[PDB]
Amino acid sequence: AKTIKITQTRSAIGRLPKHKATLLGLGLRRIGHTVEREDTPAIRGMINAVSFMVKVEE
Amino acid sequence: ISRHVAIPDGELEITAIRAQGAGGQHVNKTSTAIHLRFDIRASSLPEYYKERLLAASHHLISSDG
Amino acid sequence: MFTINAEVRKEQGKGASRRLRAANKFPAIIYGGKEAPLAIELDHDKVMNMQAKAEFYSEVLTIVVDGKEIKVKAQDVQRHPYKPKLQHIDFVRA
Amino acid sequence: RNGRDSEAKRLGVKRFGGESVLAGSIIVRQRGTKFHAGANVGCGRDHTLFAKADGKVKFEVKGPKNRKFISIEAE
Amino acid sequence: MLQPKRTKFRKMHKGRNRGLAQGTDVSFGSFGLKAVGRGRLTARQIEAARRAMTRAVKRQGKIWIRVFPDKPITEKPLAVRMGKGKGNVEYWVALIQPGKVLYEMDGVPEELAREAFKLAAAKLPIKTTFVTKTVM
RNA sequence: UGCCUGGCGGCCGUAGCGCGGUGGUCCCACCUGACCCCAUGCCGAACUCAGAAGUGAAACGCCGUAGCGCCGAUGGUAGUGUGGGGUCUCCCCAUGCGAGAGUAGGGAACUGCCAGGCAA
RNA sequence: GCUCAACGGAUAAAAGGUACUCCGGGGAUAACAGGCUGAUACCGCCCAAGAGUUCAUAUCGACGGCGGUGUUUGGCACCUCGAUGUCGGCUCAUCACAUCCUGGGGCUGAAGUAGGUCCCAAGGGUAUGGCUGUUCGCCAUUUAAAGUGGUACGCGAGCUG
RNA sequence: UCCUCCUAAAGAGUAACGGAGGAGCACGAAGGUUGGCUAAUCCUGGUCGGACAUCAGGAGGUUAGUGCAAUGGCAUAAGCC
RNA sequence: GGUUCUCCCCGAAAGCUAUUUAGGUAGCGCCUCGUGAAUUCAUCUCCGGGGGUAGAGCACUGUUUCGGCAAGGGGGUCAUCCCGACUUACCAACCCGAUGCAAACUGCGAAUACCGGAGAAUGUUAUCACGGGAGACACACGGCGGGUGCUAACGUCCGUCGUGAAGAGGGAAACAACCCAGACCGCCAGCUAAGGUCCCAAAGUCAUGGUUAAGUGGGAAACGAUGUGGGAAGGCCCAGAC
Repeated sequence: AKTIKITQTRSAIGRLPKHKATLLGLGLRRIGHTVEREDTPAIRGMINAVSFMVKVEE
Repeated sequence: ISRHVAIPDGELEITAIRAQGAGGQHVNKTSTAIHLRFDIRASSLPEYYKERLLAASHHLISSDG
Repeated sequence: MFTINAEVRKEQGKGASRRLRAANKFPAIIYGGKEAPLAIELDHDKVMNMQAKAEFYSEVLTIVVDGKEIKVKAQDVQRHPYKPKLQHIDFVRA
Repeated sequence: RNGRDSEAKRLGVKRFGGESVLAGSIIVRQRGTKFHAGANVGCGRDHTLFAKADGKVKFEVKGPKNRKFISIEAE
Repeated sequence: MLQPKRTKFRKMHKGRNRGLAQGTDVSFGSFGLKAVGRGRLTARQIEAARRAMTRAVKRQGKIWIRVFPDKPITEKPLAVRMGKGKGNVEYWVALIQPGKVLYEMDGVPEELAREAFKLAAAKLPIKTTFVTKTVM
């Protein structure tokens, strides 16, 4: 449950609804978004799918 | 007795020229598919018959064969 | 009678297997009995010529991993389809 | 020169294993009888295995010939 | 050509051609002609090489054609419109994957066996390679 | 209880088959007769009754046997979700998932309830 | 009580012709042409038994294969159906080279003369008539040769019909 | 128009003038229930009987059969009497 | 075919079914508005599930090659009319071992996808029911899995996702559909994406180590060749090799 910052690098336009909804599940809205969450396989699993377009900041 | 039509592929020159007659504008633009043959006497091979096919007069075959 | 030096692996899967196959190395596996199957990585170039000798498939080896020498026997081989090269060799720990 | 067909008759499992069904709930809609009726599961004229009691579903494989059975535990 | 006697069907799908080959090993002979590429060997092609291969060795030795076409692929009669069902079966092709050994030979010394396959390679469309058997 | 047999379940080819040996107070099968209950689209074989001298070949159980079937790693390979790339009729790279086949090896069961037997 | 099988059945009903045709629309959908492809056609090449007195490669080359060009016939309908006049001849041509002649060379199963084949080369030249509407083609006779194709298979706001 | 398999990319579903075959019924019994039975094809011997007649034994094993097209399924038989 | 003033907000489809229907229409799916409702709904972790496709395999439905074996029909010395002695150089299955193929084969079997439950976080409730009003039902292309086609097409027909359709801006010279990326407005402000940094044209004639002689880069195959670099191995080798 450690505080962890999540960065949005790329834009989600040519992605699947499964990957687009994952961003909605993490609150990532626009390019250059830094939101602080917590760690657990449920949360990190979301980052695990679209780690190509998001940057992690532990 | 044993009859199978040969007619050698790669030995017969087929010439596609336009047609003749009536039938509209269709008959004079894309009627080039009509066929005209070209079977030279040099592709004989029986040695005796082809010259007997040339000497005796008939149409479809000119004075040269 | 084969001086086949080898190193114990640390990454044993699909992705890491080919990264060393591009670096002139191929994995093997020494197994036999109650002991644990030791993941072995060896240099490809050498054994590519060692199996030219016919008695290589019927005699004991002098394979050494980390100083200690293990006596084994060649079990079977999975070669590459069209390129005449080795991929993975099954070793029965004798 | 044949070109004929048939509109598919919707087979399969409508209520999967692990869900609590009601009495008379169709569990598996099967053309053949691959699945065989277990506890509180009935077999119709089209061998469609449906529910009898109320509860969750268990896809228990039993029998010497290992045919697949479905039963319903009171849950 | 080599036509399979009494097939179950007449015409089928063209399928897809990808994947490696099974017969990587060399059995029943001493040397073989493994296929590197991945292409379509028609019946007339396979027939052509095998006839021309025994011509080189001069009747000594035996041949093992470890394949068979058995896949009918059609063709439409020229100048016909795309439709009205499948055309008639024209030839027989076998899908050759990378690593498939085509012809084999034993009872013949290496060098003469070497040129026979080399002259059998020029009849084929796909890129091949030479292969030697090995014990285990 | 060490073992026995018979019945009924769980697990349901590691559990099952072929071969060789072997068991009978008890149990089971075979076996005796079948004018009576019943039975054969002919027939006491199957079916059933009344007995059971005799036997342990058969059947079944048990032990050995892998002579067969079966079970099946570790590793590698095929394939592949997702994000990129190339020479893009097919493949490569990062990463997650990960066979089938085959090898070593295991392996000719285990367990519960009940009823009397056995030396209690 | 309906093969109301055009089977959610319009209602038994009902065959056709239109080049005498007319009207409303469409390149959603055809003919010519252009575009994409290159199955076919044409051209080049790989391999090679055999023919060639001897000899595979002087000259051809089966059995099979790999490519190119976009000229034949086609596949697809992407453009035009509130218009793109379509064959051939006349006239005027222009370009490409896979070259018919002239020129420069290799080889030859090139003795000489005369030829076969291949490479380089597009500057110039590259028939008159009979027959048919014909392109094509056949023929008579010349010529150093009477090349092959692109150019809406050039050219009808230039002509003939 | 309806039915089965495949295409259909492991839920369902999914088109083509795509690939293969059938239906426009049958039956008072082939339906229901009870009890019994459960093979096909080969090897061997035996009256005519030999390629397959019937019976007997054995191997084998559900490749049988199921009023029919195909698929799935079936002996705890939905198979046979 | 045409349909005239303005601003703001949300925002499609070109699919299924039926149609004397296929350029039309109706219902549903999708859209909008109003209203009422359940932590209702989506992503992820875990758990509980059946599927049989890719692949693979070859007992089964068929199919294929080779080897060992093998009765029967026949050829023959013959019965020299059947029977019958023998061989089988012959067609040579049935069976055993070994080798492959399959949309319409399965003694096996994923990844994803899909259904149900539980838990956290996020999302102006994105889920569903009811009522008004619609439009639309001719889609295109690219990636992937496929049929047809010639494993041709800017071809045609389906599943699925993105995009265009109804999205400009930057790049691919130009270029809807390719890549990056979602325009409320103003600024002579800065930092990055794909792509690039000699000049045309904004940015390094950047740093280090190698490579090519062809202007390769800047269209392409089978095939041929002492082009040439790198790596490994083998033959002979100052009892002197080429």
